[PDB]
Amino acid sequence: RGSHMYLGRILAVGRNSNGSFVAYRVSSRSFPNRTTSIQEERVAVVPVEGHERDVFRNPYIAYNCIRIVGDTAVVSNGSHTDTIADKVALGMNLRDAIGLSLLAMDYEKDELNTPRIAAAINGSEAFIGIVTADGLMVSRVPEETPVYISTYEQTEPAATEFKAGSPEEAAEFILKGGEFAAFTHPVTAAAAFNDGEGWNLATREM
Amino acid sequence: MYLGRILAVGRNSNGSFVAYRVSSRSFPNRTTSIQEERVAVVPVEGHERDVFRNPYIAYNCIRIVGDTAVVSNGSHTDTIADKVALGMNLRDAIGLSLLAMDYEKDELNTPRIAAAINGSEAFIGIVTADGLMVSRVPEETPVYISTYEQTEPAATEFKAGSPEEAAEFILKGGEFAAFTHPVTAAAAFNDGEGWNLATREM
Amino acid sequence: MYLGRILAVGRNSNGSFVAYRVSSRSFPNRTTSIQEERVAVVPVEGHERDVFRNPYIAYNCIRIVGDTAVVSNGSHTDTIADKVALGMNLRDAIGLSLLAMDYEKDELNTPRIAAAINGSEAFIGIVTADGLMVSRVPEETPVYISTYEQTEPAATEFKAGSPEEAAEFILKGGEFAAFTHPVTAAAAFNDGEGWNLATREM
Amino acid sequence: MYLGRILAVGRNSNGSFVAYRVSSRSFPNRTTSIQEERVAVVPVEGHERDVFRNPYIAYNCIRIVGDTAVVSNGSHTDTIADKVALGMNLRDAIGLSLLAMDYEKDELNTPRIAAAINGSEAFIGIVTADGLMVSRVPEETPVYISTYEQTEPAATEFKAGSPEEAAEFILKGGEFAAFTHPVTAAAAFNDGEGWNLATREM
Ligand SMILES: NC(=O)c1ncn([C@@H]2O[C@H](COP(=O)(O)O)[C@@H](O)[C@H]2O)c1N
Ligand SMILES: NC(=O)c1ncn([C@@H]2O[C@H](COP(=O)(O)O)[C@@H](O)[C@H]2O)c1N
Ligand SMILES: NC(=O)c1ncn([C@@H]2O[C@H](COP(=O)(O)O)[C@@H](O)[C@H]2O)c1N
Ligand SMILES: NC(=O)c1ncn([C@@H]2O[C@H](COP(=O)(O)O)[C@@H](O)[C@H]2O)c1N
Repeated sequence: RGSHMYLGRILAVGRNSNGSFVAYRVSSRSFPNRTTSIQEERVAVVPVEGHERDVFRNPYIAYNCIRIVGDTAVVSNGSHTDTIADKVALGMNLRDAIGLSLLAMDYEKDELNTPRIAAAINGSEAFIGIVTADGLMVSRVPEETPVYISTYEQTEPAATEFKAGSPEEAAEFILKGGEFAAFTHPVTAAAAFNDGEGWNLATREM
Repeated sequence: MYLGRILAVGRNSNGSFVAYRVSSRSFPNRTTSIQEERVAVVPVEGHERDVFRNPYIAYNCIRIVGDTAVVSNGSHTDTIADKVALGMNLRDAIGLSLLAMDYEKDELNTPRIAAAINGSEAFIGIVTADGLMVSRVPEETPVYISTYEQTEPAATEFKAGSPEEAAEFILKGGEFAAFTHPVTAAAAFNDGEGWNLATREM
Repeated sequence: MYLGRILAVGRNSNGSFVAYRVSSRSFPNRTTSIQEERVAVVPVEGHERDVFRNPYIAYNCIRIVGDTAVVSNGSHTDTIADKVALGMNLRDAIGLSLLAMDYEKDELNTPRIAAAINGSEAFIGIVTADGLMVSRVPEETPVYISTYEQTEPAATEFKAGSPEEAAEFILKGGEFAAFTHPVTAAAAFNDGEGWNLATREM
Repeated sequence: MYLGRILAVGRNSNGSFVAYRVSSRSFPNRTTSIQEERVAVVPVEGHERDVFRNPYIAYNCIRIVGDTAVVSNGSHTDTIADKVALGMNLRDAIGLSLLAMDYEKDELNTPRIAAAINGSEAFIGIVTADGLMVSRVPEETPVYISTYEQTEPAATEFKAGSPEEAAEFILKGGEFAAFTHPVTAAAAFNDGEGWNLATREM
C-alpha cells in the first residue's frame, strides 16, 4: 500500500473536454534503458541504442504499447497490444478483443507474475482490462471519467482527472503530471489523442 | 434488495461448499432437483411449458466433477464443469465459459455468474454487458454474488456444516434473509469425505 | 448412412442459405418451430418432458442476426449469433463458441457443428473429441456437414430458390434422400431482399 | 517445394517426439539455441538487429513442461506451454492460443502452427486467414505440418531414436530433404526416461 509508490507499467484511457485518449508509461527498475518509438500507427517500447541485447535477456521489455486501428486506439504493457488490435481490425468488439487476448496470453511468467493490462477506445466506447495470477478482469470505462491501471499496486481501474488536449500533453501527464508524479521510476511514456480529426501519437522522455 | 439468482462459495471450519438460490418474480414456479452428481433448477409439475417461454429458467446450477464443485445461474454450469473434467484450471474454465456464453439476452441483460471450488483453490466470476470478471476466492472468507445489485463478490460469514444447512442458509439465513423473492435453493458440501448435495424449499 | 443432425450452407444462382435437418433414432418426436428471426427444434405436443431427459434435443437451430444467418445442431447457435450481433467476425464467433461449448457429453460424444453466412463470406465448423475445425466455405460451392459420419465439410449441389425448397431439399432431396431417419428440417434463404425462414416435415 | 517453417510430432518404436525446422528465404541468418527446457530460434551473431525488423523471426520453438512437449513456429509456443503448465488439456491449450494469436500479420498471412504431446495423447493445429484447425494426432503414425503448402497434417514415417536424430531428420531426412531452404532445426525426444533436446545445423 502507501509506502509502495512503484506501480511499474501504467496506462490510462478515457475522454475529457478536448477529446479521447490512451496514455502509457514505462516505469522500471531492472530495465531503465528503454524509450518509446513512433512507427506507422503504433508506438513501440524499445531498448535505447547500445542495449539491443536486453530483449534477449527478458522477453517482456520490448513491445508495441500503442496500436491505432481505424477509429480505435489500443494500449497495453506488452505484446498483447498487437493481439488485441488485430482482433479489433478483423472485427471484434472491444470487450471480447481484450478479454480473449488476456485470457490466452495470461500474466507474464517472470519472478513477479507481472500482470498484463490493456485498454481500447473508439468513438462510442472504451474498455480496460487486466489478467493476473489471481484472476481476469475486463470492464467498461465510465464515460463520466478517465481511468488508469498499473501492473503493480494499482491493479484495478482508478479514476483520474486526466487533463490533456493533445498526444504530447497526454504523454507528458502520465509521465510527470498529477497523481502520476508520485509514482516512482519513470522512464518513458507515449500517448494517442483524438480531438475528432483522428488519432495522433506522441512520446515524452524524462 | 432483490438480487435475483445468488450463489456463494468458500470454506468454513466445517468444510468447503457452494450454495445456490433462485430468487424470481416472473418465474416462481420452480424447484431444485438432485440427479447424478448435479442439481438442476427445473419447473415444478404443471409448468414444464415455461422452459419454452424462457430459455434461461431451467439449467443445472450445480455440477460435481471429481474433487471440484461448480455452481452457476445457468447452462454454463455444464460448460465450466466439462472443462474442469477435461482438465482446465478453475480460473480459465470459468473465464473461457463466461467469455463465450456472455450475459443472457433478456430484457435485463441478466449476467451469468459462477464459481468453482476444489481441494486447494476456488474462483468466482461474472460476465455482464459492462464486462467480465473472474477472481480468486480468498481462503480467509466465503463470498457470494448475484445477478442483480450484488454484481461483484461480497464477503459473507457462511455458517453451515452440511449441504442441507448450506442450502437453508442461502435461502433464509443471515444476510440472505433480507434478499427478496426466495423460491428454491441447493448446495454442495465437502467435510473432507466428498461432495454431498441437498436442496431446500421455502 | 445415418448422419444424425445435418446442416448445409452456401450460395447458388438464386441466393444465399443455410439448411438444417434433424435425423434421429432415440428422439424422433420433434419438429421445427419458427419464432422471431429464429427456428427452434422442439418436442411435438405430448413430449415436452423429453427436454428433461436429454439436454441436447431442444435448441434454436437457426438464428438470423442482421445480414447474417447462423445454423447449428445445438444451443451454440445462440452463442454464435450473439457474438456476431455484438460484433465478431464469423470465423472467430464460430471458433470461440465451439472451443468453449465443446462436443456434447452423451454416449456418442456427439459433435457440435455450425455455420454462418452473410453478404460476403461464410464459415462452417465442428468440434469433436478429436479436435476442432472451422473453415471458410468456398464461394464456388455449397457444403454440408453432420454429427455422424460426414464430420467434415462435403460439397453439395444444393438447388433451392427459397427457404421452403431449401428445407425440403436437405430433408428429401439429392444426396440427402439417402441419409436415414429424417424427422424435420428448416432453412433460411436470402435472394437479396432478406432472410426468410421455412420448415418442412416428412 | 518451399514449405517454410515445419514441425512434426508423434511416436515411433523408440519413443515420443516433436521436431521443428526453420526454412527461410528472407531471414536465413538464424540458428537454434537450447536453454532451460526450451529451444529458441534466434539470430546468429551479428544479426541481433533482425528481431526489430520482423517480430516473427525469434521465438521459442520448443517448450517442455513436465511430461509434455510443445512445438510451434512462433511465440505461441509459450502461450500453449504456459496453459498446459497451469492445467489445460492439449487440444484446448492449442485451440485457445491459436484462436487468440491468430495468423501472423505479414505479407503472406503466415499461419501459426503448433503441436503438443505427452504420455497419452498428442494434438496438432494451425490457424490461417481461412480458418482454425486442431486435431488429435493418430497414435498409429507421426504427422507434420508447415506454414506454406503443407497447411494440414500429413503422415510421415519419422524414424529417429534420439533428439539429435529427430532434429537431423526433419532437416535433411526422408521427405524433408526435398523441402527447400533449410536453415536450422531442433527436436525433443522421450524414450521413456524424459524429454531431451537437440539442435542440428546444415
Ligand atoms: N512491460 C514492460 O515494459 C516490462 N518491463 C519489465 N517487465 C517485467 O517485470 C519484471 C520486473 O520489472 P521491474 O524491476 O522494472 O519493475 C521484469 O523483469 C519483467 O519480467 C515488464 N512487463
Ligand atoms: N437464473 C434463473 O433461474 C433465471 N430466472 C429468470 N432469469 C432471467 O431473468 C429475467 C427476469 O427474471 P425475474 O423476474 O425472476 O428477476 C427472466 O425473464 C430471464 O430472462 C434467469 N436467468
Ligand atoms: N442435436 C439434436 O437434435 C440431437 N438429438 C439427439 N442428440 C444426441 O445424440 C444422441 C443419439 O441420438 P440418435 O439416437 O437420434 O442418433 C441423443 O441421445 C443425444 O445425446 C442430439 N445431439
Ligand atoms: N517462424 C519463423 O521462423 C518465420 N520466419 C519468417 N516468418 C514470417 O514469414 C515471412 C516469410 O518468410 P520466408 O521469406 O522465409 O518464406 C517472414 O517475412 C516472416 O513474416 C516466420 N514466421
